[PDB]
Amino acid sequence: MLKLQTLQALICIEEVGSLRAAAQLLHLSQPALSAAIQQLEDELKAPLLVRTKRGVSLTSFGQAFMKHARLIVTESRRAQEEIGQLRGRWEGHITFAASPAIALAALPLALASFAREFPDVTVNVRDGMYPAVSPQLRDGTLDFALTAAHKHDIDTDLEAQPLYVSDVVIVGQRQHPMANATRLAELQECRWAFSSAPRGPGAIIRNAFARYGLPEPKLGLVCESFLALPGVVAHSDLLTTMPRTLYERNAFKDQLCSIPLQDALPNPTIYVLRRHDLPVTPAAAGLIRWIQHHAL
Amino acid sequence: MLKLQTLQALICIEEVGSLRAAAQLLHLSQPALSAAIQQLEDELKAPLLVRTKRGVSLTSFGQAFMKHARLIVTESRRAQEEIGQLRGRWEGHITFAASPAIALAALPLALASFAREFPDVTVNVRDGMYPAVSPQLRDGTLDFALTAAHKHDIDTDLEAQPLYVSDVVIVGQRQHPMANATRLAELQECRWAFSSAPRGPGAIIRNAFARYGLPEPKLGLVCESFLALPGVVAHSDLLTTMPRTLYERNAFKDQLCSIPLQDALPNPTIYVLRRHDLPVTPAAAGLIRWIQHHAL
Amino acid sequence: MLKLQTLQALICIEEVGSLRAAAQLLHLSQPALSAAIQQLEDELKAPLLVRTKRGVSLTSFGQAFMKHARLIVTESRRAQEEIGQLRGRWEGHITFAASPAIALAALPLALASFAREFPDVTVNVRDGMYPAVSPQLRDGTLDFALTAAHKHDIDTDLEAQPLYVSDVVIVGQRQHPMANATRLAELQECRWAFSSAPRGPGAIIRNAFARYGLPEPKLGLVCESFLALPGVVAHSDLLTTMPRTLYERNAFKDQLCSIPLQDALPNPTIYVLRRHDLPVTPAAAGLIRWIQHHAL
Amino acid sequence: MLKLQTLQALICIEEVGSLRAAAQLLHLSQPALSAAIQQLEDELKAPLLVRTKRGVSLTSFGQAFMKHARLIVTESRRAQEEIGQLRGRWEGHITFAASPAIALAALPLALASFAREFPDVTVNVRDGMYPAVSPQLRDGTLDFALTAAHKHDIDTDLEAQPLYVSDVVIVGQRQHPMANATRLAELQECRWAFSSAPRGPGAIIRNAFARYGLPEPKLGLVCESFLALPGVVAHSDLLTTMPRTLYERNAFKDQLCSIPLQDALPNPTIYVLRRHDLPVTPAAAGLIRWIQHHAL
Repeated sequence: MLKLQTLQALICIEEVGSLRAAAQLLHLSQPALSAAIQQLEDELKAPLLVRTKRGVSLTSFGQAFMKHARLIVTESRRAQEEIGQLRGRWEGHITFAASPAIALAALPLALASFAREFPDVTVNVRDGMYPAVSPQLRDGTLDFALTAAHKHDIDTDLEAQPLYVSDVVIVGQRQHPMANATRLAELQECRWAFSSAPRGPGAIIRNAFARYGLPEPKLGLVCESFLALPGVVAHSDLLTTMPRTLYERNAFKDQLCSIPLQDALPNPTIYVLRRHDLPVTPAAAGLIRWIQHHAL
Repeated sequence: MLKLQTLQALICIEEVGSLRAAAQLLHLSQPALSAAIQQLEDELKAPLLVRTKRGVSLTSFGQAFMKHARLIVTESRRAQEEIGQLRGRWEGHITFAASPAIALAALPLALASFAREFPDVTVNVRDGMYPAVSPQLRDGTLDFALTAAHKHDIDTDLEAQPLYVSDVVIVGQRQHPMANATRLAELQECRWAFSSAPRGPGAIIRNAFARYGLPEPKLGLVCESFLALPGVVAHSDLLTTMPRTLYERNAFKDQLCSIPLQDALPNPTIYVLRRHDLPVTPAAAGLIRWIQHHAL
Repeated sequence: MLKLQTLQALICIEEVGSLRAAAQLLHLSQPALSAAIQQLEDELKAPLLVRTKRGVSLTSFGQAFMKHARLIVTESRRAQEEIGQLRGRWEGHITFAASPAIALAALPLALASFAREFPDVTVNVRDGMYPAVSPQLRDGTLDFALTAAHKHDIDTDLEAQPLYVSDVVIVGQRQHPMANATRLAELQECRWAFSSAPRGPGAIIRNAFARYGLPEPKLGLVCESFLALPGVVAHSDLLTTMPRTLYERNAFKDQLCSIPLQDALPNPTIYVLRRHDLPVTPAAAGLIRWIQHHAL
Repeated sequence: MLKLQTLQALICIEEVGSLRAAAQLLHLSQPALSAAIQQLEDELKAPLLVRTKRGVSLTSFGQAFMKHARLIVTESRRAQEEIGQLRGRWEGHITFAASPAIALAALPLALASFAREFPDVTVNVRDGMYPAVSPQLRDGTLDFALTAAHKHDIDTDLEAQPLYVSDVVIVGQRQHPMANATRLAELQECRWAFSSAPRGPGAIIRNAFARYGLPEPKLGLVCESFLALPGVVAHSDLLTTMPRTLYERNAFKDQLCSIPLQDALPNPTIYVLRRHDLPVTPAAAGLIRWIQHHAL
């Protein structure tokens, strides 16, 4: 039978890549760690680790086991944190990912509100997009993701609650040749910075060109970073699509202009995504409430 | 106690309404299970159970906790199932390479013994020599190789475990003019069938000629096939070198004579070679044990 | 010479029946080609050509030799075709990662200059930090990364070339109570947004607190997103550390003030990182040159 | 334009894995070799080599180029050798592969006869089977292969001249339970050592079971080595198929018995296989003649 402390030890080993390095972190004897790991291996009757030049690495069995180890350990921690919260001890951890429209508008206000109500909960926020986030939702390392997705696509073990309907605009430098264009067809020969989307880089402009009877848009470059995107566009003749929120809130506003198109563009829905069968901690539910409040 | 036993018991308690009945059903000590649940309640700082006239029920805390307990119990079973599935597939194939001395004496007896012990393993055996086998050992297409090598020349990527100290014999046709020779110098003008060796065709006789202060041996032909070698020699005036096992076990024994020089030839060490980083199946371990048993 | 010119000429001679006509057709010097064929015949110790009233024909030796000449000429063309095909595909994509200080100041000007010089290269740029980028650098999915690192900590597998010596600034909202602080000790009780760094979230401020003899800094939240960071800080009382470039170039400049301590903070070195064993395309080399040009 | 000496240098570099090690062999300055290689790379505008810990390795471009380099170099050598032979200077190299029936019966007599007629030609013989031999026929490193094949299957750029029609027998240990069987159906439950065949291991017994209306034969093990096969069978209850020539000529004859089946088994045709467009050297043609003579 598995022992929880050993699972945690294995996760630590994986994080740092050495038995000696892990033992230091866990305040344990360099052989004592091995005893525990060997116990888990002896019983599973499968090797979890292999000695490498750089320390240890997970075997195939170890890699497969890790997703289960992580969910077990993180669920055990969430169980404890939830119980504390139900007694009004508002301490625990919430780890979540957010998309650009949320991160730039709703999130600063929501985190401030959440922190006033639950001052002792530790929140970890990162960038993230569906489907990249899915494995971290499944192994319990990410508690939820606030991301665009297509309703029908989403894997069956995930739950998706609608959060915000975003607005897509097409943006170029202020003095762009096509700055005064009003129809998507007028942009056919332009070069594009393909920005990130659930269906892959450039999916929104590709699908818009498609529906309007146009050929494939000309790829200028792929820019997966929304942080870099506005500056890249500002200093070139590349066009891009971005959430209107990003168009309004970036460092290069004075150098950028949205194209005043009279062809309609899509409005991607942003969802709160989670692994459905995991019980939401009271603290996480509270943060989600504040995010919803500010996303309207 | 083990937390998973306690959690499984708690699930059973919810179902049957009695700690004592759940202990009996699960074959756990009643006082042990009682103490284990108490210890858990102390750690959680809340009771999971409340006594009724009926037996016991979950508290509000216990109902919250049980959602996590069920996830954890299910996850442990899923982990064990997945590992069982992966281990089951692992615990069915071996592919390896073997040199002639191993292939002719050790392997046949070893394979028969092995197959009695591991009736469900498919073995794939081929000829192989180092360093030819190296890229195949490294890419993982060959699990191990049983071959001569020079300790100091073996790739750092590879583990090497000694298996057999072999003999090299010089062989010619039964009536060879030099059949009675005592010294290597007496053969210095003979023509040679250069046979396969770790350092290249004819390396053994070339290196022996060199150490004994002789010129390069005269090349008659290169015969990399040990299958072909005894017959080629039986029907020519060429001398060759071969493992003593091949000399003892070939189809042309009546037509060949070794030349027992008083000048010593090397005794190549046959090793078990494989990638050190790569985990070894029980069956592969068992086969190597059987090969070792029959290589003495 | 050139033997391939001579062989191509010999092929032509067989076709047109004249050394002189073949030289004219191929734009070779007639006396040069004559001398080259003579030299070849001397090396081969046989004539390739015999004179006729018509012009020349191949000898028996020339007919044998020509079978090889045709194979060699065809093989050289096949080699050139294959290399052309492989080179053509290469002379076309770059994928790399960049840290915020690079992404915001150097990259936009560098990409514009690069694209003028290398109009047919597709560039794929993403956010990335060391050591996160390491497994992607090593498996070859990322060509290079432009990121902060500590010289002594970089994987032996990687080459590291200094690019920019960056500044770290402590930042809070415009009206922060500690905006006028002079010493790090004055901030020891503030709450921090732990930002991303090579040694982990908040490593810079944790290590600064440690060196200045202070306790651990108080964790307010972890914000791994540099896109989100300036706004999160603008709408809270948290302090953070960020590259000076990000402080100068973000959407919340009017709402933020750096705190210019008299206690020095580190100046992280931004490196070009990549696998040392792995060949670099001309375009990748050119892009790195442009990035270097704009990173001073 | 390519230079022949440099191709040879590159092949040598590939053989030994170091610039320094190659330079020694070619009697050249350690930088002089680099000059020549760099010349080839500079012009191809593609890197052929990469510095590794163990020396140099071929790039993707280098690996692709090698097959062409080898054909060019070996064809240039065959061109020269042929011209010498056409002048009655019978000097050169022949490298070829042979199957077990040929190697054990025809080959010892043919090589002896060939050596009497052409004493100064260097012959290199190895094991080999179609289709494994095909790439070595195509790149000119193997001059011909004497191997079973199915007429209709053979790749169009290869030539196949019939050499011998072999006989397949089914063999077991002398006291095998089924030693006295006369019908293939009686063997249905036996376990088989799958021996090598053009269509893959065990193809002959699988195809015989199929045609006789039987289920798949039971795989006992795969033994790709005809050298090992007879001993493996002799010391187990495995049945196998082998050429009758091998049944008659192996080290374990007294311990083996052919099963006296009255169901007909196939008779595989052994061919001389070559790359058709390569001109056969006079010396190779002479060896092929002697092999044909003894294979009747």
